[PDB]
Amino acid sequence: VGRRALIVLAHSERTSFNYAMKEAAAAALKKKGWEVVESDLYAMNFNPIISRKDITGKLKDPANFQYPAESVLAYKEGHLSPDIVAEQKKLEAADLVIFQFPLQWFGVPAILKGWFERVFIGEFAYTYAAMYDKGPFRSKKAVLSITTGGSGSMYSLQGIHGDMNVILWPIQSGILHFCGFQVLEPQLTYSIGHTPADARIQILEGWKKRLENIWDETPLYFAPSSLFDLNFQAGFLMKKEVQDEEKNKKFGLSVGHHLGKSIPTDNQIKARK
Amino acid sequence: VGRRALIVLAHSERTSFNYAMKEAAAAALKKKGWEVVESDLYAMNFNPIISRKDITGKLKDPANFQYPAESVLAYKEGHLSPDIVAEQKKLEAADLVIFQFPLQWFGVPAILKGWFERVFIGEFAYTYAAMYDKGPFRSKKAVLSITTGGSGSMYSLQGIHGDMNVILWPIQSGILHFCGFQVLEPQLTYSIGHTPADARIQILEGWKKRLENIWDETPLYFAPSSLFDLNFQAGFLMKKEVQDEEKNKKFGLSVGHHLGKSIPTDNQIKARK
Ligand SMILES: Cc1cc2nc3c(=O)[nH]c(=O)nc-3n(C[C@H](O)[C@H](O)[C@H](O)COP(=O)(O)OP(=O)(O)OC[C@H]3O[C@@H](n4cnc5c(N)ncnc54)[C@H](O)[C@@H]3O)c2cc1C
Ligand SMILES: Cc1cc2nc3c(=O)[nH]c(=O)nc-3n(C[C@H](O)[C@H](O)[C@H](O)COP(=O)(O)OP(=O)(O)OC[C@H]3O[C@@H](n4cnc5c(N)ncnc54)[C@H](O)[C@@H]3O)c2cc1C
Ligand SMILES: CC1=C(C)C(=O)C(C)=C(C)C1=O
Ligand SMILES: CC1=C(C)C(=O)C(C)=C(C)C1=O
Repeated sequence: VGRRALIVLAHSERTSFNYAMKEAAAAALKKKGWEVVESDLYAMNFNPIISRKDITGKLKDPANFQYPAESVLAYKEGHLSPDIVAEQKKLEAADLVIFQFPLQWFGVPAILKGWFERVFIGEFAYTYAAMYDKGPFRSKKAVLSITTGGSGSMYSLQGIHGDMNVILWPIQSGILHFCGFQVLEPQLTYSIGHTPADARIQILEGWKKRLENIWDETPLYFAPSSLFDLNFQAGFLMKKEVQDEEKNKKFGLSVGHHLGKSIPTDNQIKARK
Repeated sequence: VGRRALIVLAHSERTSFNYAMKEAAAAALKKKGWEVVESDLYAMNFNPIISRKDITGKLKDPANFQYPAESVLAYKEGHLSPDIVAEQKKLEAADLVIFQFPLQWFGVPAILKGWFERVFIGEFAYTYAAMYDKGPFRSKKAVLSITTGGSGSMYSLQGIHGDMNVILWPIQSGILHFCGFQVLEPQLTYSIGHTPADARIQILEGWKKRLENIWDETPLYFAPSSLFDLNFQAGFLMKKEVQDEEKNKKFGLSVGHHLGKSIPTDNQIKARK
């Protein structure tokens, strides 16, 4: 099970619904016996820009600086910027990780984007040899709690913005699952700006009720890595056997692995039934 | 046609291939007669975090600060932070805009994400009543020149990362097109770290050759906003006539508007033939 949780909030105002959503989760989770630690990026005045300043010490190749390689070495030798190590320390301790934030330009705030870029250093958060389901955080579970200005109908299949499942994909699969995280259904609260005072209240109430049994929830589906030849030779492509068995299926495996066919309904919003 | 171009670069190293790719474009476009203006976010030491400080003056509602409304007002009244405004002035002048950056966490660098969040202010970049094809930038064209550590096969329909067309969707449709931009085909150069010195030189040459006639290119396909009822009541949903006529189509309209069917091949990578 899980008893330790980290809530990473990306909002500057203490009056926002996002903050309200963060306080409700901490209060709910706490009541159920969890330990709740936070990362109010704004309040921490967190540095979102990856630079050679993230490595406190000597670089292996100062004249030809390559962030990936240097950052991995810095993590390995213990030369990572102190504020980065502090966050990593929180992640290593967390069983459940909540990302509370308002949708901005169809994605996460720049400060949160920068938190991933600086904290999810190779070896620590991922390894080509242990990608996705085999990643470092496979024992962990992440949830995105997002609020939007636009109504849900704008993100439905025929909504002008297009399917939300596509929007969520690059983050839930590309960032979260890539590191091994089991990603639970996203807590989506649309057009929070057009919601009656009384409903907003139930929204907080519903989120708390959900967190009461969040650890026992069924995680979203991602094609298992076993279906792929995880070697550079085969070009990390899906196994021939698997490709053949699938040629007879109506739907694709997921949003990214739609394979040219139909994408399973709410693949990134709802867990299989 | 186009005479002026803006190149937005998001990389810290003057030794990177991105910088090389940025120099290549500047040189090529200049040689064809273009005026080339730059935004080297890192060199400009650009601030990517939206804050109430983006508003130089009084807020309509300091107690309950809401960025969207306050920044739109500040724009209208002329109270946007000078650094933001200077970028907006670069956008209003440019015909072609190139976004040169390395793929980071299946998206754009946080410093660039922050650049969109602070620069793409309501009324300036959007209009709601003038979304997408009817946006403020409809007379301009945007192009993404991306570099990746992962090979192209990792991003193929069978690649372990999944289809690259989904990754580009939230950026090309959600950010650029949403603002009216005509988005040209992305310049995708994969696993640049596993590319021989001789090939790298060709990549640079190929990029320059394309920019010779880039303005004559056929932009990517996005479902026209005419297929939707662009108002609150209707929920910005696709028109019934449109829905029915489409019911008889093998393929969906695009990555976001897949409508539950097959997604047109390379919808976000290749323009219709
Ligand atoms: C740069 C930028 C980009 C954006 N991009 C997009 C996009 O791509 N797509 C999109 O759809 N939207 C977008 N938005 C809009 C954004 O998603 C919404 O403005 C945001 O989610 C609104 O929620 P909030 O919590 O931030 O704050 P608020 O607007 O404050 O709203 C919370 C509401 O709940 C009330 N409230 C606060 N606390 C409580 C409480 N404890 N109990 C009950 N009620 C409470 C408040 O009074 C308020 O009315 C963008 C905004 C910005 C600034
Ligand atoms: C936080 C983070 C997240 C990332 N996330 C992802 C991801 O999601 N997916 C993914 O695939 N990758 C990812 N990457 C990898 C990243 O995309 C690559 O490391 C980057 O694109 C490599 O290109 P570069 O230009 O930055 O720099 P460099 O690695 O320096 O490589 C450029 C190469 O070209 C050479 N070169 C330089 N100038 C010239 C010139 N003028 N002519 C010829 N050769 C030249 C250099 O010597 C070098 O070998 C991530 C990296 C970071 C730091
Ligand atoms: C998100 C959003 C919605 C849904 C609106 O109705 C209006 C008026 C604005 C400005 C806005 O930005
Ligand atoms: C912040 C913001 C901007 C700038 C817009 O252009 C639109 C349409 C929405 C919803 C929004 O919430």
